[PDB]
Amino acid sequence: DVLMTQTPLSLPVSLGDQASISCRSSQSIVHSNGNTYLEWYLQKPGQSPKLLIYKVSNRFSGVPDRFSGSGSGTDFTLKISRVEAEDLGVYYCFQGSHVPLTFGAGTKLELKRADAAPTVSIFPPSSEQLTSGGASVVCFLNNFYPKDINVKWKIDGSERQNGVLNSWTDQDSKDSTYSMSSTLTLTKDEYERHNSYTCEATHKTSTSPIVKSFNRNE
Amino acid sequence: KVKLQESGPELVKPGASVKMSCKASGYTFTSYVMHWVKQKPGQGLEWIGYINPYNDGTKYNEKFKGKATLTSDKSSSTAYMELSSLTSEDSAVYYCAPYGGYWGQGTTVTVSSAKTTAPSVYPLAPVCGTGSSVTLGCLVKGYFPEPVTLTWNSGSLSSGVHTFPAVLQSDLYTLSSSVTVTSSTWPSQSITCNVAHPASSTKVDKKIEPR
Ligand SMILES: CCCCC[C@H]1O[C@@H](O)C[C@@H]1n1cnc(C[C@H](NC(C)=O)C(=O)O)c1
Repeated sequence: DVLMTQTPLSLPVSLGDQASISCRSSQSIVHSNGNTYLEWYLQKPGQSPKLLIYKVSNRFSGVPDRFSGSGSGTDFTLKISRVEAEDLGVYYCFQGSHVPLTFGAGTKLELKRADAAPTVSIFPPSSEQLTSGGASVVCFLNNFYPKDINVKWKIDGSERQNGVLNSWTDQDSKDSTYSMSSTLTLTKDEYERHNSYTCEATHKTSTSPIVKSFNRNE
Repeated sequence: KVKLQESGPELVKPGASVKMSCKASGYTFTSYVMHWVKQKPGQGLEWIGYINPYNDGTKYNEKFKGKATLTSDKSSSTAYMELSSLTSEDSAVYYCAPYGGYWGQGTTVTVSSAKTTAPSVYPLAPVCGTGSSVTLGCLVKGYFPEPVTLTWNSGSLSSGVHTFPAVLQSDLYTLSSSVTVTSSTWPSQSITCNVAHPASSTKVDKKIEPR
């Protein structure tokens, strides 16, 4: 199995900059017939992949020439001379020379902007849900950059992961930041056997966790 | 032009089977094999294998032998793929493609045992206490199937909003939304959550009250 490793797995750029994506095959992808079936795809949310480059360096019909591909044998590279907005999305390299055919893991080309810490908000269970016997504690981590982040819950000091459901938004269309919601669901019974609920967020904009918290009986 | 028509979305039960179609037009069906690609939501791409319409020859990725079965019909220029013994692992979007330049629109397969269930909607007010900006939330829990459409004040208040992708709970979904406004605006004014679940023809409105 020819595995295709592409680097990086995430690539922040500013409109107008140059963009280079690497893809290396764990082995030669020269097909028995003499051709090298290395392709590059760009896929946008809710769409199917669109071919950009085939046979290493050939542009497909309708593809802008600021896209060029190169490399040989085991090392391949895709370059975007100057990034436009229609270029944002996930890129994939693919090899169709040896079965099973394989794709690279994908490289998301996103936008660069200034680092920004997350605005952390915590929400106790609503009276309604509590009347219904359930108890969800919500914690929003909004408007941060870059995208990597980690949330940690502590109930009466105890670290908790069982019952935590996370969701992440795509890069914002207006300010280029990322957000995240973390929700801890317990039963009302369980919820009432405890007092302090805490959500800590560690983000690269600080070595110190941003911690939000509340005491149930307040 | 080359066109690849794939069958509509499939909502099927675990353990059963499903067979999707890929109808080709615009070129000579037997002049190319027909590849199938699997993509699990928010993740990578996987080559399932291919069928050569001309001689019905096939080649499968060892990972999909027995799980997928590729067939083709020359009389109607239509290729088919059958997935047996479904599991939630088979939920994903399947594509067919004669070659790199032309892919079908894909067929979404959702493997689940759930029944249509309207969502529970709870308002999320801040903890009793103030700064100059307030963040309010709305949490929609345990609905099925997807999707639901959420708005704030019917769509008027659309700035400073973050609606997160839904995620599976049991075999039910759960999603949330947060909107941040200046405290000069809330609770002096009004702010209500509008959740519409087209599958159960329900549209709930829950407004955020101070605690
Ligand atoms: C999802 C689209 C994948 C397209 C894969 C084909 O495009 C090129 O990379 C070549 C690759 N391909 C791989 N096998 C084939 C068909 C095969 N041809 C060769 C030269 O092995 C045959 O005729 O059986 C085509």
